[PDB]
Formats: sequence, structure tokens, C-alpha cells
Amino acid sequence: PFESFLPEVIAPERKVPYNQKLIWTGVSLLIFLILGQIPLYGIVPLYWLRAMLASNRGTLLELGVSPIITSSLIFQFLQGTQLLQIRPESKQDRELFQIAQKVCAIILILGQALVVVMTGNYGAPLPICLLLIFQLMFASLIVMLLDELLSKGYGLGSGISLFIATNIAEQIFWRAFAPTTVNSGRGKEFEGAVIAFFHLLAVRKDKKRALVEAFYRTNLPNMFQVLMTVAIFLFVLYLQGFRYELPIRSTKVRGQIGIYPIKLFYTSNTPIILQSALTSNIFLISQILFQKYPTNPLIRLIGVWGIQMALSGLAYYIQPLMSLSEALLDPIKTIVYITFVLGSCAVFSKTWIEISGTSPRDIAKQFKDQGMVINGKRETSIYRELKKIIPTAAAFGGATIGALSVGSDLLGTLGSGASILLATTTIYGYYEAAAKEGGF
Amino acid sequence: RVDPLVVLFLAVGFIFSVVALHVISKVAGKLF
Amino acid sequence: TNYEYDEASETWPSFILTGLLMVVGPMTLLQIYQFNEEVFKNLNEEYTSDEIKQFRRKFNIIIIVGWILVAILLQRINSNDAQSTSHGIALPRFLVDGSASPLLVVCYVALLGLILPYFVSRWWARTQSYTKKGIHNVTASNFVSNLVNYKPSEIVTTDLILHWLSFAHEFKQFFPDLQPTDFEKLLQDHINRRDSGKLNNAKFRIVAKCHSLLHGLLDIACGFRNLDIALGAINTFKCIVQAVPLTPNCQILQLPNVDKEHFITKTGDIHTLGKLFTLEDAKIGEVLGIKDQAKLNETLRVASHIPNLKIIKADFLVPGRPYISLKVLVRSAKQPLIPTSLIPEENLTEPQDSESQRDPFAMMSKQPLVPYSFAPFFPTKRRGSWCCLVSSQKDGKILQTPIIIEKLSYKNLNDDKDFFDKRIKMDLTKHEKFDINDWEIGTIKIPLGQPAPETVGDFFFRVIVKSTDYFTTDLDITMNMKVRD
Amino acid sequence: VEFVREGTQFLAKCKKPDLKEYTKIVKAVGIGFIAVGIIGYAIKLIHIPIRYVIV
Amino acid sequence: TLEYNANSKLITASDAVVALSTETNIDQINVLTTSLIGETNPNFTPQPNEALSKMIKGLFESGMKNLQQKKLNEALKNVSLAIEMAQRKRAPWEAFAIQLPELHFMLRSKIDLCLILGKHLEALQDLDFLLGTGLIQPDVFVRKADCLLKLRQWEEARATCERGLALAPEDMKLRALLIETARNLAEYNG
Amino acid sequence: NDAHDLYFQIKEMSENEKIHEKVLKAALLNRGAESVRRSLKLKELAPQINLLYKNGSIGEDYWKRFETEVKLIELEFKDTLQEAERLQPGWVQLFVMVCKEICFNQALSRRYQSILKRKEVCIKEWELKINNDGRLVN
Repeated sequence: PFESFLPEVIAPERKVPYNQKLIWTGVSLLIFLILGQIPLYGIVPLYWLRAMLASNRGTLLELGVSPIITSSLIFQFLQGTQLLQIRPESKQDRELFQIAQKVCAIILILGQALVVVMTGNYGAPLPICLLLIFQLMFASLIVMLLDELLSKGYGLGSGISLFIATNIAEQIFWRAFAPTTVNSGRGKEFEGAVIAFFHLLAVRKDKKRALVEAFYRTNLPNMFQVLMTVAIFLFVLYLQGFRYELPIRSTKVRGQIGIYPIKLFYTSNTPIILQSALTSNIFLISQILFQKYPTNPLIRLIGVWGIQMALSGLAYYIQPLMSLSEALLDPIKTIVYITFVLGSCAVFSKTWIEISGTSPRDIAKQFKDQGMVINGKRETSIYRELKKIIPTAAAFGGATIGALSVGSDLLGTLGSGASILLATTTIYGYYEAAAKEGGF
Repeated sequence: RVDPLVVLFLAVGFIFSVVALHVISKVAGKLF
Repeated sequence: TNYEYDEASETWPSFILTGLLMVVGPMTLLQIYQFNEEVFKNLNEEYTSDEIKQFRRKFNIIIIVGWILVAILLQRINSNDAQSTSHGIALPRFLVDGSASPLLVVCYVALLGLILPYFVSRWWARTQSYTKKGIHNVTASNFVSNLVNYKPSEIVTTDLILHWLSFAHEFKQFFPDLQPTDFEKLLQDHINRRDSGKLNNAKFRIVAKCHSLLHGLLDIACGFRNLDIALGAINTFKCIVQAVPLTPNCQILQLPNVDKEHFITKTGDIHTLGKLFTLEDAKIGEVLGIKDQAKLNETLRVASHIPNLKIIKADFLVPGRPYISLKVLVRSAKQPLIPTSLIPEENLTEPQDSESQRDPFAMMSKQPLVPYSFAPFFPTKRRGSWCCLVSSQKDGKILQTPIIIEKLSYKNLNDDKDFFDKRIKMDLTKHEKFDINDWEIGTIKIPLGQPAPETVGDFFFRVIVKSTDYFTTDLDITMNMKVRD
Repeated sequence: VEFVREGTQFLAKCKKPDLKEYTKIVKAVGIGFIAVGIIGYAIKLIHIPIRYVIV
Repeated sequence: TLEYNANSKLITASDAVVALSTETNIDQINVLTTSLIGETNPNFTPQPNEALSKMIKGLFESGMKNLQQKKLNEALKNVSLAIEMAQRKRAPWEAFAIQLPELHFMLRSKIDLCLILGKHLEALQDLDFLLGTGLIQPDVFVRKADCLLKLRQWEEARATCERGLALAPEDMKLRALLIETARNLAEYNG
Repeated sequence: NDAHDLYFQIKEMSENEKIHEKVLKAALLNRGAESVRRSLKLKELAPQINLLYKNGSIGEDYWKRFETEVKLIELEFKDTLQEAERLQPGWVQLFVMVCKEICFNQALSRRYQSILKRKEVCIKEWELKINNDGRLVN
């Protein structure tokens, strides 16, 4: 509890129509996207973390959304430990909570900026260093302001999800319509799929000769992967419509007949991201320990790196499948990888639906509070009925998401199942929210 | 307290200042 | 990395070709893949004055050009003749290294600094200034400030509402020189069917804009729970759209060609459509004083096509939210009175299904639209409308916003059943062509918007459905809710 | 073997979307996705020659 | 601008054209000043007067006595003069719940007498004021509907009869009035 | 559209022309009555204004102007009461009641006085032919 006077965006007093919200979302996205391509002035790793944090080095957006996401996760953890003991009956407490979030996020921004400028590869040699610190400071401050703006109500929804979906879609299009070329002995071969296909159709003009080469392209992206990714995109859109609806009726106010839907992707985003973070952390720590220590019994047993990839170790088994060749080579590794990822995703969905407060007991309590009851069932059996549907549905959704991720990683699409699945889930949430609200 | 157009104006001024500093530092080396 | 631009123009044609193909093709595929009888659509344009015609008149090549560009680019490609990795881009060399190098960066400076913020700020100001209904904020503020300090003693007439409308702010942007007095005088010359002399292009503009202003005024007056002002607003809207001053016998002066100096002086007992149709065909011409058969047919065909309403069954319905239901019989001013007992009772009942119980307004949403009105002096073309508003009977205040219904079936008006006349008086109900299943009965659903009182007893209501374009006969009924529990 | 049985029972008890809404869903989602991706691609492209000229 | 009279102590605006609000306010200030001049007590109390009520009641009874004498013309003038005096020479700061009901009771007798005599528009306007000032009873709607039907206005007649029936539906005269209105309106159109 | 500045104008004229002492009290009672009328009007009109504002059909700055007027009226009333106390010692416990009566009384007076004009508007709008004695001659 303290006092503070800091800049912040004000919420609209009335509900904003759909068109202004769409335009503001578009403009904010354009500004955030431009901000990440301009190089710094005084200038003279793992792709996984930079892709999931939606940031790239050598530009004004070096830190990305890392401070916002880490502040949000830290405050989520603090709320989970029941240490802040926040009471929903007080709004000043929530305002203080949010102002504490902001004041710790800005401190983390400053600390991370000082760290990266002091130890980064820019160099030890002072006004240039001050300017280089101020640039990153002001850039990340503007990004925080934009996030808070989109979150106050001027935007369709959250901002971090939108930025991540934007980077994913941009990478997916760049792996298809790339204008760059690489001249390796034979000549110029485009780095895009459709571009290279049309180019080989035009300059070579030999149908059966050029098509067979443009279709496989063992070294560079081709049309087969684009077709596979559009097919799996259609399939993922199809799998969202699966939902169980149970009939409910009210007892407090009669004449109220309704339906409560239960989707298959109950908590879709959580298990995939948690599993990806687990795998990335395991791989990173294994690489670090095998780089520091030359050879040890436990170090060799947990993982050995070679050509770089892990092999002959526990970290070797967790490595994803590359294609059908390695799949048919070692069947035991493929089988153990499949069962491991499926069990992990299932247990993750279970523990997350248990900890998120969406258990059948919690929703039954919410029903009893609201007074809704099943049309053709009694009152003292609602929890017993929800026990027969909710956990099974959650586990099945987790399992099918994991299977789809394995299939995407194996069939060789342009992007992993995780990224495409995240983008599709976010856009589907946006669309269903806009539909249930009602608007063009 | 802060209006959205003010945020947009700050962001645009920031980008413009960075670009201007770059082009001036480049033309300084080019001319001298 | 560090690229090296294409200097021999070998790769950019393919890039431009595929970029054009991806945008053109689907557009070509898309281009390849690509109820109510109205008898006024012809006679409206025949009696409108010429100056109004001239006023209303006054105020895909991309595919082909893309195909030609595709052709020339394909020809340019076909005319051409042509270990470590060497990166290369598809964009040409002159764009980044020649004398046109600062041109791109200055165009970018412009397009980023002077076009985006300016346009965004202008658009934001424009969309923020306007009120949700569609009127400027200064006008709404003036309307509310005038309704606040309004003495209940002064009786609302047409002139008072015109005096209120003369203060709108949207009238100032159109003509930054004129004063509200000029606007009042223009609207007065319009209502009295007088000539402005020189400012016709201003009178037509303000009369065309009066519509949304009166809609806003009606909505605000209904918001303040005041009935007289809303009723006066509806009447002034009628008077403006029809170009006639509000008098007792106005429904017979709204007809196309009547001479007041004859009608007012000769007759004094004919007051509305029915009493007029009571007379024969030649007596109609003798009274109206037009004595022209070729023009008498036109005026009779307009006087036998303006819709009068009539109630059939009205009662409450009690879902989670109560909503009123009405059964109206849209009839012309010529058909005699048909009894309600002959109704087969099949049309009045509703089918009880899950989808219908979920959203009962779905069945109302199916009725067709109304024809174009008969506005010989309203500049633009208007569609008929019906504005329904509800008030209480214990105190006399409006208790919700007015619902504006637009879809209604005017099938009972067509020239097919012209045998069913009032001047025959031989009990045409027992006719060979009388089929009680052909006359369609529209439906109207009005949500009550307020929960039912927790007490037990009788509470009376009053729903009015007035027209907005003609001077026809409307509804004024009293219905009561029997809360019983 | 009971888990896949319960899953089959659940999916048989769920409601599959028909074509009249599946088309609208795929339309909205594809339009949004492409509208984001095209912006991403264009902004990543145009900034190469400017990053060369300025620097 | 405004000039202050010397002996009469009345404020009058010497301007040529003035709005209506200023005129109303100046008239009210003149009334208040003329009444305070008569009320000599420094701390006036909201208690009503007595001799004024006595003379008002005397005029009212002298007008009422003309009905027993079957004199219907001078009674109207007497009642009008009584109302005018009770309106003018009764100070505004007097009690409200004693100045309102006396006015209502005299106005009802005036309405009945004027309607019996043969004057209609004045009776309708008086009934409208009495209905708007906060008194709703079935003994008013009947006479108002009668006035409207007599002076040939049908739509408002039907609306008024319906509002009247919407409060005491067990009446025996409102239904007859409604039937007559319905027939006359069916003639008005048909 | 206010009765405020007129009282100050009368005071300034009294400061030079030597008018009587009761005219000031009259103007003061009038200002008090007007203030109370406006206070009651605003109090009973606030909820509908708030509903229209939440519905989004009145704008934004009008709500702030209204909220400012709410307290400006009270400040004006307090100033009037202070002036009344200054004009006569120990004369506040009667002033509020006298004002609360004159407000309603003159409101009724105006509502009744309006009929002499209101009578002819109906004549003009319904085209009656009325001779003397208030009878109808069609």
C-alpha cells in the first residue's frame, strides 16, 4: 500500500463500437510491428526463446514483451501462493495491485536494460552508452503503454497474444513467399515456395522436368509443405467446433431456458506452452552442462550432443521427430516419444483444470450459486454428472492436441504445431467473442 | 490522464527521431 | 547477413509476375462465381416538380490492366536469355544505389510522419464528435438544454418544434453565413408550400436533413418520459414529409391535386377518407373541383392506396421478459368493415417450437418491406414507417424508448380485390370471390423493456402506432396486465 | 481401453458444426489470419532497402 | 435597465423591448413588494390570514345564493370575482395546503356552473388546468369528455374516456360516454 | 434565463438612488425561491439524465457540465443564505420555510395565469367560430 503518480491510459466511460476497436487494433499492431525492424544508433543464442518471446536482436525491440510477460507471471505466482490475500470486495486493492505490477515491471525493464548493455556484445567503451540505454528504455516503455492501451478496452483483446500470432503468421508467409535468393553452384534458387515454383515454371518451361524438382526440394521449402500446412489448418479449424452442450434451466426466475456448452479444447493453450517450455529448458540446461563438463557418467547418461543434436542419452529421447526416415529408423524412440508427450499433455491438462479453479466441483458450486439446474436431472447429482464429463473431456482435448502437434512436427509443415495451434486458437477466440457480442 | 493519440504521437516522434539521427550521422561521415 | 542487389534485372520480373498473379487470379474466380408490390414507383416521379428533379440529380478495370501487365511482363521474361553461398535479393539495383536513393527514404519519411498521424487524428476527431444516434453533439446538447427548462404551461404546437429545430448545429456547417431566423423562414415557406426565391438549394438541403434531427428529438423526448413533445414531433414529421400545414381536415388536402379555395369554401363536412369515399365517382370530382378524368383517375388511385390500420387481438405474453403482441389488419380506405368472427383463428395462433420460443422476433423478421412513399415535395425518396411508443395510464408518462418497425405486408391493398367496395352495399361478405384465407394479417411484437411489478392487481397500458409519412388512421388502445401469480 | 471408449462416447455426444456455420468460421479465421500475415510480410519486406540506405 | 417608482414603490422596466422572463420576474417582485408593504410585521409567519378568508367566503356564498334564486348569470360573475380576489390579495408566502384546496373547491363549482350555463371552451380549459395541477378523479373525466364531444373533437374524446375508465372501471356513465364516442367516430370516418 | 443578476442590479441602484428597504428583501426572497426550484428540478431530473448518458445518446461533456451545476447551485444557495443572514439578524430559520412556500405558490400562480393565452391557441388550431358569451355558433 503506497501512493504513486504515473502515466496510464484511461478506460472509456461507455462501450466502444466494433469499428473503432478494429481500427485501433490495426494501428497498434502496425506500430508495434514497425518498431521491431529499425536498428539502434550506437551499434558498431536460442531461436526458441526469441520466437516465443516475439523479439529479435539488433533492433529497437530487443527486449520484446519479456518484461511484461515475466511481470504477469510473477504476479500470477504471488496470487497463487495466496500471499497477497486479495479480496474481490475492494476495488482500491485491485488498483494498488495493478500499480504494483506496473512499478515492478518498469524496475525489471531498467534492470534488464542495464544488464544487457553492460554485458552484451556491444562493448565496454559513455554518452553513447547513455543514449543506447535511453533508446531501449523509451522503446519498451512505449510497448508497455501500447499493451495497456489494448488491454483497457480499445482493443479486441490481449496484446501479447496478438503480437505472438503476428510474428507466427509473418514467419509462415516468409517461409512461402521469400524474395531472397541463394546462389549455390547451380544458380539462383528462390527461398520461397510459390515464388520458386512459378520461377521454375517460367524460366525452365519444361513441365515434367521442372515440376518434379520444384515439388521435392529436399534442401529448401517446397509446395508439398504448403499444402500440408493449409490442410492441417483446415483440420484444426474443424476440430474447434466439437463441443458438448448440456440442457440447463433456472429455478430463481422461471421461463429461463438455456444451454451450457463444453468444448473439447477446454484449456488448449496451457499444456502445449508448458510442454514446450519444459522441453526448451531441459535442452538448454543439458547443453549448458555438457558444454561446461567434458564427460561424466550422469552427464553422458542424461544426454550427449553430436552432429548439433542430442544422442545416446535421456535428452536424446525427448528430441522431436524430424521426418519419416528417423521415424522408421528407431521405432522404440518414436514410440517412447509419442507416449511421453501424450502422457505429459494429459497430466498437464488435468493439473491445470484442477488448479485453474474450473473443476467440476467449482462449476457445480457456481451453478448452485446461480441456481441453474439440468432439465432432466435432479439437484444433488450435478457434481456427480460433471465428474463423468469434465475430466474425460479435458484429458481427451489434451491428448488430441498432443497428437496434432506430433503430426505437424512429423509431416514436415512450415511451422510447428505449437505456433500454428496458438495462432488459430487466438484468432478463433477473437472471432467467437465478436460473434457472441454481436457486430459486423 | 493520457489520451491514445498522445501515445501514437510519442511513438511516431520516437521513430522519426531515430531515423533522423541515423541519417544525420550518415551524412556527417559522407560529407566529412 | 549482407546481401548484394540484382544488377542485371534477372530475378525481379518473376517476383512481380507472381505478386500480380496471386492478387489477380482469385479476384477473377470470385467475379466468375458471382416481394411487396409497389404501385407508386411510377406515379411518384411523375408529379415531382422539375427543380426537385434537377436537385436530386445534382447532389473493375483493375482486372484488365493487371492482365496487360501480366502479358508484357511474361514477354519481357521470355525475351531474356539467362562451393560457397552468395545471398541475393530480387529487387533491382537502381532502387538503392543510383541517384534515386534519397527519393525512397524521403517518400518513407513523408508517408510515415505526415500522412498517418494526420489522417488518424482527423478520423478520430470525426468519429468522436458524432453521437451514437447520428447527430452532432452540439445539437443533442441544445435539445436537452431546451427540454430541461421547458414550462409545462406552453402547449406544444408545430411552430414551437420548428423554432427548436432552427437551432441545430449541423445547419451551420452547410451555410456558415446564414442565421437561425433564415432557417425558420425557409422551413416555414416549405411547410406553407411557398417559394424561397433564391435559396431553393438551401431549403431542399435542410428539409432533406430534417429527418435524422426529428428522429433524435423524438428519442430524447421519449427518454425524458414526456408524451406531448413526442406526439408533436411525430405530427411535425408528418407535416414536413407531406408538405401541408396541420389543420383539422388535412388528410383530404394531402391528395395530389386539390384546390383549397374551392374545397374550404364549398364543403365543410367532409373530414377524412371514408366520408369522402362514401360519395359516388362523379360527386368526388364535383367536390374536389378538378374536372379532369385523366387526372381524376390518378388522384383516386392515390387516395385508394394509403394504409389504414385496425386491431384484431391484443394481450400480454409472459416469458422471462414480458413482450406485447399485436394483430393488425392493414387495409385500404375503401374496403367496408369485416367482422372479426369470420377469422378462421388459424392465422392468429403461433407455432410453439424451440427456435420460436428462443427468439420470437424471428417470425416478424420475415415480413417484406414497405413500398416507397408518395412524397411529391420531399427531395429524396422515403420508405414508409411506423413508430410505436408505449406509456402508462395511471400518470401519463412514456416509460421506454420508441420502437420503430419497418417490415409489414401491404398485400391487402393490391388492385386484385377491387370488387370489395363500400358503395355497393349488398353484403359483399357472401361473395364468390371472398376467401378468408387470402387476406394476410401482419404481426407486431413490442418488448415491454421493464419488469412486471411485484404487486398483484390490474395495471393499464396504452400503446400508440402512428404513421410517419401519411395522414392515415392510427391506433390508440388501452390494455391491462392481470398479474396473478 | 476404457479411456478411448469414454472419448468416443463424449465425441458422439458432442455437436459437430455443419457446413452453414463451418463456412463462416473458416471465412472469418482465414481472413483474419491472412490480414495479419500480409501486414507482417509487407513490413518485413519494405524495411530491407531502407535499412540498407539509411545505415 | 429599470426605473424605481417614487411613491408607489413599484419597479418598472423603462426599456423598449424586453424578453418575457424578465417581465415575469419583475411582476413577481412587484407583487412581493406590494404584499410586504401591507404585512407590517417584521417576522412574518406562514399562518394564513383570517379577514381575507372571511370576505372571500362571503363573496363565494353571495354568489352561491343565486342558485337558490335560480339566477344563473350573475353567479358566474360573482364566483369569478371571488377567485380573482383570492388570487390577487392573498400573499404568496402563505400556506400551500390551505390555498390549494380552497381554489380547487371553488373551481369545481365554477366548472359545473359554466357547463350548465352553456359556455364550453372556458369550462374545458378550467377542467384541463384542474386535471394538470394534481387531482385525478372520475368526477372530472366525465365532464371533460362531455366538453370535447360537445365542441366536436372525437379522437381526444375517445382517449379521455379510455383514461377515465382506466381508473374506476365499474362506472356506469363512462361506458355510455365511450359507446357514444365510438358511434360518433364510426360516423366521423364511415 | 436567470433571476440572479437582477438582484445585484437592484442592490447597486439602491446604493445610489435611496430606494426603500423592503425591495431588497423582496428580490432576495425571489432569488431564494428560484434557487430552490432549480435544486428540486435537478434532483428529480438526475436519474433520467444519467440513464440517457449511460445509453450513449447525450455526449460526454454535458455530463460534466451537469455535475458542475449540481454543486454550483448549492454554492449559490449558500451565498444567498449568507446574504439573508447579513440583511437581518437571526433570520435564517424562517427564510428556508418562507422560500419553500413561495416556490410552490408562485409556480401554481404562473400555471394558472397561462390559460388566458393558452385559450386562443386551440381556437386557431381547430378553426372554431365562437361568438360572445363563450357559446358555440359553429
